[PDB]
Amino acid sequence: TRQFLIYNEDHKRCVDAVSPSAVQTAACNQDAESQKFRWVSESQIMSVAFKLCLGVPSKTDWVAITLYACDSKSEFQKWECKNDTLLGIKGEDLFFNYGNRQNIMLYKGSGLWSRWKIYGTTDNLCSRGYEAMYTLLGNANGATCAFPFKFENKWYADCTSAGDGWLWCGTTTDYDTDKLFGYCPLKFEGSESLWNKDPLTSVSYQINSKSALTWHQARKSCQQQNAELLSITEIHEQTYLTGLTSSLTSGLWIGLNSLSFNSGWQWSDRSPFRYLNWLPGSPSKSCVSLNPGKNAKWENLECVQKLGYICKKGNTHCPSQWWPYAGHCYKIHRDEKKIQRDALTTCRKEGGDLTSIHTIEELDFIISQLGYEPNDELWIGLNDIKIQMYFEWSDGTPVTFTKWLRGEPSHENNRQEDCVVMKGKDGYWADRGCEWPLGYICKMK
Repeated sequence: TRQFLIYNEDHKRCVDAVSPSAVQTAACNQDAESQKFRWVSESQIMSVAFKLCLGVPSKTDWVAITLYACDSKSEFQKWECKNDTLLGIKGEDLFFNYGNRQNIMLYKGSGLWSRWKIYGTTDNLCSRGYEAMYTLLGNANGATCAFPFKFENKWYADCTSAGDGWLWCGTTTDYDTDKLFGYCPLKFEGSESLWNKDPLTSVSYQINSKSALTWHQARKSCQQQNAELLSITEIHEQTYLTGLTSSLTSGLWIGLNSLSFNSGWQWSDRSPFRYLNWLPGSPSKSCVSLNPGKNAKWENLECVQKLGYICKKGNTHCPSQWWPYAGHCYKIHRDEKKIQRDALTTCRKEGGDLTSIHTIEELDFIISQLGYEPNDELWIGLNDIKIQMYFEWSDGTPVTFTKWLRGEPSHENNRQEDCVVMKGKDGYWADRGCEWPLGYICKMK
């Protein structure tokens, strides 16, 4: 809910807008539209009944707070929460005050008459707060809703079904002039028809090809829909997404990025990066685009490019020299360096396997308790021997966690099979060819 009632505990009364020149108080009534308010920017509180913003004529003491036409550049319409429930103008020690019983006033006192809460709760007004709502479909290419907006010479404060029940908004204040609109990312009858569902996995995908947002704007649009940018974690998922996007050509943002400075490629939804499908030549630009014109393969671009995007909604005894953690025994070998398959065999001769890693806590145990050194480079069990570009663990356990080094995974089109190693001060992983003599990390039950 975006609409709240401004409440003062001490008087047990609520702000009520009577006219554009009168903002009084009255007995609280949630069924009275004149008492409902809403944020429309980082700093502006707007009346729902009148579609006018609360403001002041000057930043001076004891002036009347009345309703002004909303202006995102007006210093006199910007409100911020101070201390806790203190509400005051931006940049001054002047406060939203209950006023003399003989209209709401801007006053210098910070007493109980200047502390306001959202009716029905115990949180300040800034708790609801304004979040930009990126639009879906429409002609505005995913631009943000503009509140308030004018449609057929009426003012609208929230998303409307005015003019099937689909909720929409104008992305500029005068929709009657600019004719720019989009649909709101809210639940309504028919909202789920914006999502395409994979019958097999029950995961829903939303393809927003008409839009043109930056990578970060795209990430916000999915997250405000209780989703996240597309992560492609398995061969079936890529196959389905190739089918959905066969009839498209323009690039679409997906969640694969390398924006974290100490680590490499990762999905924004923290899914494991175990399936690769780069376009020939990539990765040569820290954000990844899916190119539906080239069979839905991936290429990395500058994160400020304006593209479409895809959202995704859904999901106690150890031998000698072996050390325990979480019901398993681990050991690092450095004596005789072996290639990956010879190391795989030696772990199995010893009763275990090349190590799998499923949680970050398990990764931390290896780099700090097993004698691991920062200059090391050790085999682990992740590999794509069977299917190129699809990493699996040699012990058959699921890949639920990946921590790639900066600049990793590297060059997969330079070789025919990829084994991965553990190297660096953080124990992050890097893939490489398998015919290299190296140390290795074994793990057993």
